[PDB]
Amino acid sequence: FLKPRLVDIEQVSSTHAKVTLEPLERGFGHTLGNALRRILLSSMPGCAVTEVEIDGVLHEYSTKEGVQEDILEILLNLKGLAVRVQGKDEVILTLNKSGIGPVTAADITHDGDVEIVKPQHVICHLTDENASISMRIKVQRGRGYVPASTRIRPIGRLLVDACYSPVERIAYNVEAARVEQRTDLDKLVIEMETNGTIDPEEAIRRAATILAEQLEAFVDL
Amino acid sequence: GVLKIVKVYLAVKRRIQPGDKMAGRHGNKGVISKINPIEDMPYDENGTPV
Amino acid sequence: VTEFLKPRLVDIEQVSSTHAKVTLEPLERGFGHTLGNALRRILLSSMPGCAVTEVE
Repeated sequence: FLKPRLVDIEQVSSTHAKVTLEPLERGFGHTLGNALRRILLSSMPGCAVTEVEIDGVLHEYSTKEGVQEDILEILLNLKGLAVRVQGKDEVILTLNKSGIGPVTAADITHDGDVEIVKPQHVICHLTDENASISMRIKVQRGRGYVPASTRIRPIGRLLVDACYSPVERIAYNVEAARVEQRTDLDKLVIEMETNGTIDPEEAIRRAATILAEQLEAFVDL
Repeated sequence: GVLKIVKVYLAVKRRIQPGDKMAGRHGNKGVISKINPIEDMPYDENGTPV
Repeated sequence: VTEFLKPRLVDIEQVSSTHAKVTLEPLERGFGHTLGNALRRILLSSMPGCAVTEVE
């Protein structure tokens, strides 16, 4: 048989890339593409926000003066930001903003390892002159989607539904390769869409390890 | 014949669940049977799952 | 986060040697379909085997 390799990784955009696997024969193309897509969409280790504490907001449904929208919309915008960490499995992000102006993710007082991949992601808009919002964002790694209602303390702590899923749209195409001399060889190109928290190469490589480990039930490594 | 009345307002965030009655504008009504994982969804050539 | 619930064989009903029924209990959500389809295609479309092709 033939062994697929990372022949090319077309980083077409900052968010989504186009990875290419070259050597595959009848069936392998579609089988491996569908398996990789299902593994990626099912369980990819993300680093989505899971817990937010506001300086002076009691609960999820209240509202502090000077903020454009409700605290609930602030939490839902926070869920949308794409953040990746390197060393720590758990990290606390502190956001301190003052004065009129949208509160983008760029002003988050990030640590050495944690970094925001989409600094333009707006969270809330401050409107009053003497309006300041100080939130402690708790971001932790995880796999899959776990809601805040199916997990596991102070009244001032706000729970946001966890969305640990770096990938959002995985599309694969199986087309004939351009090998030096052979037929019945297809190349698998995967148009994976990520929020920016995962490298497509390492994402694909991780998905294969998860499939290989699950396969290890019938195959010795 | 009452001393004082205390009203407590509870905010319930009811997410979509199997069995929740969902219906369009054209009279098509149905209960959500299963919350099928996104990887199991029918996807077009673009990869966007329905 | 990379830890997964690897399946363990629980009971493989051995029908006559021309038939078998292999099952796994733990596994993972959505991984059952992935493994089932992968195995089905991988052994139904490409396997090293010998069969008749031409008779005269």
